[PDB]
Amino acid sequence: VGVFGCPTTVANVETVAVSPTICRRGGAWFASFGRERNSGTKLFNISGHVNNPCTVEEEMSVPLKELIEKHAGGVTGGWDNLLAVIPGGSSTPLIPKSVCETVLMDFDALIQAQTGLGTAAVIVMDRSTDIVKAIARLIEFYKHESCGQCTPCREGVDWMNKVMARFVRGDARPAEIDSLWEISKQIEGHTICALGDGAAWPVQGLIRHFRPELEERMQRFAQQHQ
Amino acid sequence: ASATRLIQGLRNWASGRDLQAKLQLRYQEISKRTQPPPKLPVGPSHRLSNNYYCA
Ligand SMILES: Cc1cc2nc3c(=O)[nH]c(=O)nc-3n(C[C@H](O)[C@H](O)[C@H](O)COP(=O)(O)O)c2cc1C
Ligand code: SF4
Repeated sequence: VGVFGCPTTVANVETVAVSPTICRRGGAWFASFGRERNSGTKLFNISGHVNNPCTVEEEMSVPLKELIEKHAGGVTGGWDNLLAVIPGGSSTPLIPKSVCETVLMDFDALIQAQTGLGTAAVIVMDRSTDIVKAIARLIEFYKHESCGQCTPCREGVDWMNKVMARFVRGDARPAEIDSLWEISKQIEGHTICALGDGAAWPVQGLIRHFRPELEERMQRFAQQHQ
Repeated sequence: ASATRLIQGLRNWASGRDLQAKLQLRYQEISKRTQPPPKLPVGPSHRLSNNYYCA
């Protein structure tokens, strides 16, 4: 039951456009690139804090450091200036600088990094970035773009945006980090589509990789306002 | 407590005990009628995490 109640396949622009190239060039040709069950080429959108933000077609299992340093010229201030990378657009959890050294930009090697590939959209965030402001703006995106149909997204994404807007200032106590984690686990997997999942995932990534930065944010708020 | 020492001594002799140490009439030593405002502590389930009701 798809469009108008007919049989329907909804498919991406990329996975539709490459299919005559697969039929002309061959199946084994498209399967030769990348790892096994990660076959082919892929469009990568390197944006954020790089020198040359650009769209580039690249082989599937390319390293992230090689991709950013070659096609984008590296992070603004060098690779040592890297702080975090959202690997595949906003739905995927971010990975810190300690993971971006050896990670591969296909599905499975990012799933091993407890994130996802997704849309293959490399958002690069250097040391000059307030990461909490960026992730709270990302949750602001997921509450301004959410259709309000079922309960956990409609309520909890606004509630995660309120808790993240307080985490930007630090107007909380650290027991509201883990609390917020539970709120993500009360959204991830209990909604209709994966925008509840795509909004629970960045909160989980931010907590899991920069819990002490949120904690020192909140403690310096608590000392400078008391 | 205002019993004079002759009546106080006669009363201690008649009872046989020391009565002024243990008076059954209350005086200034009891608590104040106006108490300061308290701060009552919260229970063990007043937590924001790991606090599911099913467990
Ligand atoms: C909230 C949400 C938004 C999505 N937006 C797009 C989109 O804009 N474009 C797209 O190709 N897939 C999008 N998807 C993924 C689709 O559900 C689906 O996987 C895809 O459109 C078709 O599958 P395919 O990968 O075989 O082409 C979105 C998924 C979710 C949960
Ligand atoms: S959870 Fe999904 S179906 Fe529900 S309002 Fe959010 S995006 Fe819509």
